This record gives sequence, C-alpha cells and structure tokens, in this order.
Amino acid sequence: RAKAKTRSSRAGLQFPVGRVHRLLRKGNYAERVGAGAPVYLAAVLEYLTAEILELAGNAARDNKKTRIIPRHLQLAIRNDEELNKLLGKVTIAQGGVLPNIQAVLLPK
Amino acid sequence: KTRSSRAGLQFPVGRVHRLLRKGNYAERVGAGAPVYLAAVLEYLTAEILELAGNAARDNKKTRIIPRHLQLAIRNDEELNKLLGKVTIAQGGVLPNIQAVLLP
Amino acid sequence: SRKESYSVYVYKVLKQVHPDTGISSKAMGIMNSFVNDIFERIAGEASRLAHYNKRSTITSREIQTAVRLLLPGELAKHAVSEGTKAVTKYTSS
Amino acid sequence: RSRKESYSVYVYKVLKQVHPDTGISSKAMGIMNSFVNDIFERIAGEASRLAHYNKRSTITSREIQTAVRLLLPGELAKHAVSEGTKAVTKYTS
Amino acid sequence: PHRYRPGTVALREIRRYQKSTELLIRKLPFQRLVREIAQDFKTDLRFQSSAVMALQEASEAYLVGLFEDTNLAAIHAKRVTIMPKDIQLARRIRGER
Amino acid sequence: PHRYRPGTVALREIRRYQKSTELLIRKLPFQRLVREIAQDFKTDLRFQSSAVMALQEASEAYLVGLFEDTNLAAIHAKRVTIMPKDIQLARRIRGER
Amino acid sequence: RDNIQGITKPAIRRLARRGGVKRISGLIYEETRGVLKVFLENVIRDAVTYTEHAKRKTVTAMDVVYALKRQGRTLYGFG
Amino acid sequence: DNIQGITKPAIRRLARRGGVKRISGLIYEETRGVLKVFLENVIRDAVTYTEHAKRKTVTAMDVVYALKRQGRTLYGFG
DNA sequence: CGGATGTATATATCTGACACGTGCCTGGAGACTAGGGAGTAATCCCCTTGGCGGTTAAAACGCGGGGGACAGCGCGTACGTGCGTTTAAGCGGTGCTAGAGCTGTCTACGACCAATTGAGCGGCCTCGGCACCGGGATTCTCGA
DNA sequence: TCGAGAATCCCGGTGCCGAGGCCGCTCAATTGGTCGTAGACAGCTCTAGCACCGCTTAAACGCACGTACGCCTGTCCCCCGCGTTTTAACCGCCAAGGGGATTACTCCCTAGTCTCCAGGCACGTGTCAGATATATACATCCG
Repeated sequence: RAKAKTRSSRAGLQFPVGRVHRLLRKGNYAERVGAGAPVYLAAVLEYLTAEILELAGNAARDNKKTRIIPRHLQLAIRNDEELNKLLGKVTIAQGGVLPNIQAVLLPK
Repeated sequence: KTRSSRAGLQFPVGRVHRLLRKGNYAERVGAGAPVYLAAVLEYLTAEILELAGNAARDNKKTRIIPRHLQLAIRNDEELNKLLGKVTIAQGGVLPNIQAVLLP
Repeated sequence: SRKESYSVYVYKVLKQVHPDTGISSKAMGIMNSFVNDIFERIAGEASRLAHYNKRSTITSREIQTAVRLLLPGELAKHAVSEGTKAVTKYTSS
Repeated sequence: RSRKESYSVYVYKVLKQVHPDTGISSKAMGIMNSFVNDIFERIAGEASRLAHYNKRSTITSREIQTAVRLLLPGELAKHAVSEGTKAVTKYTS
Repeated sequence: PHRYRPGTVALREIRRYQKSTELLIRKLPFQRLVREIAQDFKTDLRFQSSAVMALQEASEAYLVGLFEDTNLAAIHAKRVTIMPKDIQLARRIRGER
Repeated sequence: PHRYRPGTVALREIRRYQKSTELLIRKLPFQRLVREIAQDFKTDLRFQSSAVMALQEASEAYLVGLFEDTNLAAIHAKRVTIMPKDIQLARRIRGER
Repeated sequence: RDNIQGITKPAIRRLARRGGVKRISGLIYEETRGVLKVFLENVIRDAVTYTEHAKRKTVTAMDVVYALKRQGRTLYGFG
Repeated sequence: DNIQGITKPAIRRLARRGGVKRISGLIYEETRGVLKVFLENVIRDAVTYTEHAKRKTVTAMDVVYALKRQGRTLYGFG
C-alpha cells in the first residue's frame, strides 16, 4: 500500500483538488465530473487569488501598514484595469471609493 | 390521459418534466412543479398573444408580424420591465419623438 | 435528427384567445425563443434557490417563489393565481 | 458546531507564499473567501452551460479551459490558462 | 423650387423610418467588416448567413440604443446637435467601458 | 473672522470622505427606515443585525454611484451644481427607470 | 412612520462629497429620498420573499446577499 | 478599407431611428469605433464557442449565445 | 391662403409562406416497487427585541454674502438639402469543394463502495500591529 | 508675494483585543479495485457557404447655397460657512423570550424498470393575405 499523498501536493497546488472535486460532484453542474477539471479549476482559483492578493499587499505596503484590510483590497481591485473589468459588478463591504477628483471642479 | 389534460392546460407537462430531468437542475423534481411551471408559461404566452392580437387589430392586419410583438412588448409598463434588456430580431422601434424636437 | 418546437402549443393558445388570427413563422420562432427563455429563467432560479436551502427537490413551492421573484407585481399576482388554480385542479384530479 | 467550510487555512498559504511578511484581517479574509466562492460559481456554471449546450454530459478540463477564456477579461486569461495547463500536465505525470 | 427649413426634413425622415423594420445598413459592407474582424483571432472562419444576420440585428439595436441615450444627453445640454462628448457620456453611464 | 472662500470647504471635506471608509448614515435612522419599508410586505418581521448592516453597506454604494453619474452629467452641461433633472437623466440612461 | 426624512440633509451632503460633488441643489435631497425609497423597496421585496420561502421569520444576511446578487449588485463579505 | 463601408448616410439613418434632429460631422468616426469595439467583443466570444465545438464555422446559434453572455440576449434565432 | 408635393385610400394580380391530412415511431402514460429525503416532534439556548440613563457630536436653525445658473445678442460657421453622377450593392444564374452531421465500434475513463487515516476545523491562550491621542513641527490659504 | 491663521502630518507614548500559533479529534479525502458506458474515433454523406460574371439600378458622393444656432455680456439669487441651540444617536448593561438550529422517527413519494399506445412533427397538398403598382384629396411649407 502506497503512503497517503494529497492531490494538491501531487499537482503542486495550494488550493485543494479534492474539495473542488466534491463541490463539482454535489453542486449539480453535470452528470459526471472529469478528472483534470478539479485541478484545473484549483489552479485558476489560486492564480487569481495570488494576483489579487499580491496587488493588495503592494498597495498596503505603500500605505506603511502590514495588515490587509478591505480598503487596500478595494484599491487593488479598482486600480488594475483587468480586475476592474472582472469585478465590475461587485461591491466590497467597508471598501470606500478610490480617491479621484474632476479637473473642472479644481480651484480657479 | 395526458397530464396536460387532467390538469386542464395547453402546454405540455410531460415535456417540462422531461426537460427538468435532463436539465440537471436538481437530482429530484417535484410532482406539482411541472404542472405549475407549464401553467405559468401558458399564462405568459396567452398574455403575449393577446397583446399581439390587439396590436394586429390596431394595424388592420389578420396576421401578427414581429413588429407587432415589438409594439406590444414596448407599449406596456409591466412586461417592459421583464423584457427591457432584450431585442426582438427584425422588429422595430416604438414611435418616439422628444418634445424639444417639435417646432 | 429531430428538433423540438412549440409552434402548435402557441397556436392552440392563440386560437383560444384570438380566432382568425395567424402568426408569421418569424413571430412563431420569436415566441418559441421567449418560452424557452422564460422556462430557463424560472428553472435555474428555482434550482439555485433550492440548493441555497440544503434542499434537493424542486417542487411547486420553489417555482412559485421563483415566479414571485421574476415577475412584476400585478403580473406576478395573476401568474401565481393561475399556478395555484392549475395545481389545485390537478391535486384533486 | 457542525463544521462550516471556509478557505482560511487555504488563503493563508498563498498569502505567506507571495508575501512572507504580510497579514490579513478577518473582514478582508471574509471578502477573499466570498471572491473565491463567486469565481468558482461563475466558472463552474459556465462550464456546465457549455456541457449542456454542446449536448455533452461531462465537464472535462477542456470545458473549464474554454470557460476561462470567456470569463476572464484582458491578458489575465492568458496567464490563467497557461498556469492551468502547467498544473494539469504536471498532475498527469 | 421649395427649400425645406432645416429640421422639418429631419422629422419627415424620423416619422417614416420609425415604422421601418428594415436594417438601414448594407449587407455586404457589414459582412465584410465581420469577416475582417473575425480573421484577427482565427483564420478560415466560415460564417453562416443567419449568423451574419443575427450579428447585424444585434449591432443595429445596440447602436440605436446608444443614439437614443446620446439624444437624451444632448437635449439635456440645451442643445439639439449630437456631439461625440454626448456619446462618451452615454457610454460612461452605461458603464460599457 | 477669517472666512473660507466658497468652494474651499468643498475641495476640502471631499478628501476626508474619499480616503476613509465609513457609513455616512447613522445606524438607528436607517434601521427604523428599513423596518418601516419592510412592514408593508410582511408584518412582524425580524432583521438580523448583519442583515441590516449588509443592506446599508450595499445601499451606500448605490447612492455613491448614482451621485457620481449625476456629477458627470452636470459637468457635461458646463456647470458645477447638480440638479434633480440630472438625477432623472442618470437613472434613465442607466436604464433603471 | 415618516422615517424616510430620517436620512438627513447632511447625510446626502456627505454622500455627495464621497462621490465627488462640489455644489448641491435643494430638491436633490427630496429626489435622493425618493430613489433611496424605491431601491430599498426593490431589495426588501426580494429579501422578504426569500425569507418567506424558507419558512422562517428572521431575515438573515445571506438572504439579503442573495437578493442583491439577483439584481447584479452582489455584495462581498457577508455569508 | 473595410470599416468605412458603413458610411455617413447609413449612420445618419441609424441616428434617425434614434430620433435625432441634427447630427454633427465628428460623430461618424466615434460611431465606427464603438461599433468596431462591440463587434470585436461579440466575435471573440462567438469564435471561442466555435473553437470549443471543434468546428470551423460560426452558426447563428453561437452568435445568439455570445450575445446571451453579453446581457443582450436576442430572440428569433433558436 | 394661391400653389405644390409626398402624405392614406380603393383596386387588380400574383404567389409564396401559411394553413391543413398523415403516419409512425418515439417519447409519454399507466403498473408497480422500494428506499432514502422530508415532515413531524421535542428542546434549548443563541440570538433578538425591548428598555434606562448619561454623554455629546451631529442636526437644525439663521443670517451674510458671493460666485454661479441663467437671460440675452449676434455671427459665422458648421450643418441641412438640391442635384448630377458615378459607384458599388442586390439578383440570378453559373460551378463545387470543404466541412457539418449522422452512424458503428469498444475502449479508456469515471461512479461507487470497502478499508484507512491524516488534514482541517473547533477551541485556548497570547503577545504585538494597530487604535487613540498629546502635542509639536509642518504645510495650505486668502485678505492684504 | 506675504504673513497670521487654520488645518494637517507625524513622533512618540500607552493600551488593547484580535490575528496567530498550538492542541485535540473527527470524517472527509485517499487507495484499490470492479463495472458500465460516453465519447474518441473512423467513415460516409450531402449540403451550403463560397466564388464569380454580368446587369440593373439604388443610393453614395462631391459641389454648392442658405441659414439655425453653439458658443460674452450682464444679472440676481440661492447655496455655502459659520455661530448658536438643541436632541437624538450611542454606548453601555440589563432583562426576557422566541424561534432557529439540532436530533429521531417514521412514511410516503418520486426515481427506476417495464410494457403499452397515441400524438407531434417532418412530409407532402392547397390558397388567400398581403405585397406591388396606379390614380385621387391634402397638411403643411414658400412666401
């Protein structure tokens, strides 16, 4: 009997292949769920999370603070033009509005 | 014998049940769900055809043209909210002229 | 190689509502698309709602709630009344 | 008391793998969990739609690879599909 | 001859093309545009005619809606002439870009 | 008696409410308003505290977006102040009404 | 009743400032009172229906996040 | 030149369906640009669907599904 | 309103999409079962409502005033349109080959269940990142 | 420009309570097989999207001429900023109850298999509703 080896480590992923596989099983998405589909979905999820977290961390470090809070995550989502298009409909609780001011409203 | 007739409907109940089974909406579908959904679909269809017939009578034509559908769906305050985003192919536009455009 | 349609089924309703009125094939296709669209709009909403409550059955109740959600007020009332009438005619028959 | 599920010890690993000296608050953790859940729902629903549309009954890696090219805008989709292919080809071996 | 006052010809045009159900755009130029834009992503894209017709309907409808919103914005500005800034306003509030 | 020029307090106090995250509406007035509105649909209804905070924090971002669109529409008209007609225009172009 | 006016004029002022509005009219307050009422009715309608289907009498945060998700104004951080 | 096939009178009548009185001369380039953007956005999704199908043709069903994703679903093609 | 035009209105003749038998097979409807999802029952306590009282920032009121929304003149300039013409778009055939679409294998792949156990969640301290603030150095600002 | 004044940032201090690490402790994720079957593949068909030539002609295009209106001058009024007066939000802490999560036990209702039968849609006929062209009053513009 081979020793237990988790499927996330088998593919070198930080999100679980098994849990995504179970969710696709019992989520009523298809009659049968493929084998590589869960690991592919886990890879996509972990890449997206890594990107949105890296941007938020950079923005927070710019703000001289170590903790990541919804403000610095709101800035990360609304700053990059690709995540803004991906999350156009989303509202973030306790997020605030990115600092902008119109040129016409400027003094004089 | 057709459940479509024991319930006194016009749309199928068998087709709706079969689609709900292979639509993979849930593992198990209820017994009154297909008849309820068929009744709702039939009521909406009857309303739409009534409006289209009224529009056809307005245009003095015995047949209903997609333009009649467009007029009927744009001329009502409640079915517009249900079909506001959609566009009828080969249809038309509601006759609309702004007030300032008038001389 | 067969394609499912709704031509006769809309036609019966038309004849019951407006006699001596015909439908061009384009309008029949439009109505078929409309029925197939509302069917999915209701079924998918009922599926998501049933799955949101740790339930695995789509009975008349989930669709009735879906009808109440997907329609405007004065139309939702009539649609729900029609659904209850049909189901109550069916539960007794 | 009956376990709820959350991607907490799962986003901690990614954050510590990208920023070894950064921490996340509970509210931002809740935002991240809801974002990952929403992306999963969107992508899985799109793959299911493709499977139903093409008259197939199983969502293989191809369906999720196609769905990503639609859901993810911009040059993000290119990196996402590249890393998905990398992960799946390493998993096959 | 008679020279129409500017505006009356415009409304004579409006009230006759409102009833129009037609497409207003020439089929071959739009089909060529669709083929050209398709060639960028992949080559040998054989377009079915019904697909081109559906795309034409959708594009016509979208442009009609955009011009309706643009008309609304232009009338707001105490103006009766369309300007590109009114189109930018419409495409910003609609959040399309 | 130093008096700020009209607009100085507008270019200020606009920084505070943009850089920080807050609610900008008192808890209890909004709670009772929500109770009042919900009383019509169903009598004797109980709201979880989180279910009121979520409603408020999702209705703040709607008003903020509507006001941003209204401001853009007012700028279009070569003005600074925003009129109600700007608000109906914003809703109409957004397609909500 | 009469809590719609509870959303006070300074509240609309602060919201406009956060949005980026420099000068404020007089009737915009009433119009903001109207649009807020309409939006909250349109959300509470769905929230109460979702609660009623479940056969409970407490509106949870999840059953409001669902209602906002239906309208396309999805909210993160709750449920 | 393929884009300039949609010429000034065509855009004028489209605007007339929009119900307008007077149209400026700078509208044409902006309209061509926005139609170009919308058409490429729809065609990318349609071609993606066709590539999923392992086919080399774009059927009307693919176009109506691509529009369905865009939130502008179209009745009258199946 | 004198005069003039593209505005509905009544008529003949297509004529081709719409309306109607049909049949047959193909999916729906009885017949019957059984096993697992759901309704009913109890309970209990976590969470919700209701309430009193001290505290004060926020709301309301009120007035000075100043900058902007607005009323108006004009002008020339960019946009209607009348018309020739000329340019390329639908019709309508021709040819035809590449690709969608429907069947027949049968095999590699996924559901399922029987052991097996470590990863992930519930719970418990705990110390330091950040909240709050005193106050000082620092930087806009507008009346001069 | 300039200088008193009004905000503002930040340096440093104290304080805290909530991420974070650690420790049980289940049960959902791993193996190991069978077992059926979805589709991967090949092949054959047939069909329509594509190419092209000419033809008729609808309208696209360029050249003008007229002119409607998009864009500084002055005005008054309404919204901002501050000073004073509330007053209801808020925070705390209490008390009480109710209904929302839990298990436990049916139990009955829909998935599943089978056999039968009628109805729904392609496959063929007619046929008549409405397009298409022709001649007659006219609402409104030129002026």
